Amino acid sequence: LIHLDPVPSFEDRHEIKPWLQKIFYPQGIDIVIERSDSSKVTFKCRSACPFRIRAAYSVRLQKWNVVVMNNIHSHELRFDLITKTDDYKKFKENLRQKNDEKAIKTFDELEYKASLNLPL
Amino acid sequence: LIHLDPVPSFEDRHEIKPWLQKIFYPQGIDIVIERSDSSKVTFKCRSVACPFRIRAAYSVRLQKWNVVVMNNIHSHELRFDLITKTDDYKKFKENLRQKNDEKAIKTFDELEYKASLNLP
DNA sequence: TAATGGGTGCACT
DNA sequence: AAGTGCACCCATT
Ligand SMILES: [Zn+2]
Ligand SMILES: [Zn+2]
Ligand SMILES: [Zn+2]
Repeated sequence: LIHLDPVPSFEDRHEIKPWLQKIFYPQGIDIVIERSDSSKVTFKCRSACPFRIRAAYSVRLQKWNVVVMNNIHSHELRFDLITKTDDYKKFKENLRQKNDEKAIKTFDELEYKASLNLPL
Repeated sequence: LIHLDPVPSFEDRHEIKPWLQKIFYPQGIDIVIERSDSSKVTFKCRSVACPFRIRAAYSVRLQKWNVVVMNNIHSHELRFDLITKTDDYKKFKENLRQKNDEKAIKTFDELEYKASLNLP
């Protein structure tokens, strides 16, 4: 159980996924929304994996809490196959639109390394 | 396996549910969409597991929709009175008024009237 | 958005 | 009767 800290001051819950993607895409993890509402978003691996990420707003702390549950995946983590999905390409395009040069560089290198079949 | 006839000339998957509601609501059957795509819609009983299934499929060859009822057996009682208290029925009823479906409105008015009087 | 658990309709894929 | 991503819900404390 991992309590992420610190967490950005999200203005919209829809800022959460892209932020988690930057973190987990490099790990070869491809997160999707299992459930969401105004005050929570729960993530799992894209399709029987027990890996979970629970984001929920805390009134007491006036912030979003993000907790990582159960790191043990029931599958292989392969970043190479991830770069082919549509969610990844949109994530990548989003990075550019937000002019996140640092992240953009990180993923260009990751993609290049992957194209060389180097361990990830 | 029961084929329904006659079937109106639907021009969109989304026109099918409202038609099916007019037919099955009076039978104490509350249909929901299990799944849909541009050429197929699968319906079942709202979850309140029941095997009952309705499948509407578009024949490209015949350029018409065919509707079939499967597993006509239910795992639950069929109560119209309970149905009338749901949000989807109320929305269904308002849709009839929107469409100026005078005859349908009359029909369901009587069904509700009899329902309120505990009349079977 | 009390905190925290889960249900399920349904269109996308 | 495609499987599942996602969000509109509800339940219990
Ligand atoms: Zn939003
Ligand atoms: Zn996983
Ligand atoms: Zn049923």
